[PDB]
Amino acid sequence: ASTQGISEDLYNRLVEMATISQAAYADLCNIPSTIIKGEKIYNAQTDINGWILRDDTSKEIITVFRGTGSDTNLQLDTNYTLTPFDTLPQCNDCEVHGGYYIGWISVQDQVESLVKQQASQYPDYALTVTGHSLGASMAALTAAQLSATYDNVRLYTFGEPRSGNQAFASYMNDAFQVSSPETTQYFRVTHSNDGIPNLPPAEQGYAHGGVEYWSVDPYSAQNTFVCTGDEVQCCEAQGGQGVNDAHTTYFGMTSGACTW
Ligand SMILES: *[C@@H]1O[C@H](CO)[C@@H](O[C@@H]2O[C@H](CO)[C@@H](O[C@@H]3O[C@H](CO)[C@@H](O)[C@H](O[C@H]4O[C@H](CO)[C@@H](O)[C@H](O)[C@@H]4O[C@H]4O[C@H](CO)[C@@H](O)[C@H](O)[C@@H]4O)[C@@H]3O)[C@H](O)[C@H]2NC(C)=O)[C@H](O)[C@H]1NC(C)=O
Repeated sequence: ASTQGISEDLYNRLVEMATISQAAYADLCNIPSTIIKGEKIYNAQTDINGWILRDDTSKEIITVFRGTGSDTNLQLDTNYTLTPFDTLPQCNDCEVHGGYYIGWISVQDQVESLVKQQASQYPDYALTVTGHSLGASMAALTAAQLSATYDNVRLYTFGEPRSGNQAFASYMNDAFQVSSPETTQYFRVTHSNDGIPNLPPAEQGYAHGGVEYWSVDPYSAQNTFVCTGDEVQCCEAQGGQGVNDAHTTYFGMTSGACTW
């Protein structure tokens, strides 16, 4: 099921997180002045790049992951082997994208250490996780893990692949109160005919979770649909193939462009 239009406040929030996600491809160029840039999350073997950030105006600790910026990352993006989410064994029968799992395990210890330190210094701040493309699925896996320790986790993804199986989607839907858009803490943002939310195919055992926020052109609050349930609709009905122009440009911002 679907409805058309979101609040300006929600729209501006999605745009803000899309900006951070797209700036992650260029050392967080031109992000708002209200954000303090913390430690760089990095592993050389997987070439996973991200940052922990803090916004004292919105009272959030933000973890952002860069999507693919190297052939090393591409090797992760294109590994569709499902694997048990063994870092979070309380996620029963949960399996995740095998490449993104390899990325996640390479940075888990650093991510968890940084979040723990910052949350201890700022205990009433929300914990927000975000990213685009590969970074979106890194954000999904990270948010799943964090949700088991912290009660105030929010996830904003852009052009997110199917990150795992239905068990994993269901775990995430429960953890992030996805059953109503009024309560959801998981905003799965899609754009027009972006091909990447169609991959890997559901036929290989993959599923999405979250409430889908489907941005149609010309982008605006009024032209963003809210898509709920597991019927084929919205981005996943458009037949987009792979990395197309819709994938690279969310709310008019192209990955790494730095013209915002
Ligand atoms: C795509 O993603 C998926 C999911 O993330 C990856 O699949 C996992 O891959 C790992 C690594 O191969 C695999 O782990 C093996 O499990 C076996 C048990 O079933 C182990 O026997 C095996 O041990 C060998 O490799 C380890 C190093 O990886 C060594 O520590 C160990 O000593 C063993 O070493 C022998 O074999 C290796 C490999 O032939 C050889 O190099 C050594 O010299 C020695 O002969 C692994 O631990 C998991 O089973 C996979 N999970 C699933 C669900 O399939 C996959 O690897 C990703 N693709 C890429 C390219 O990274």
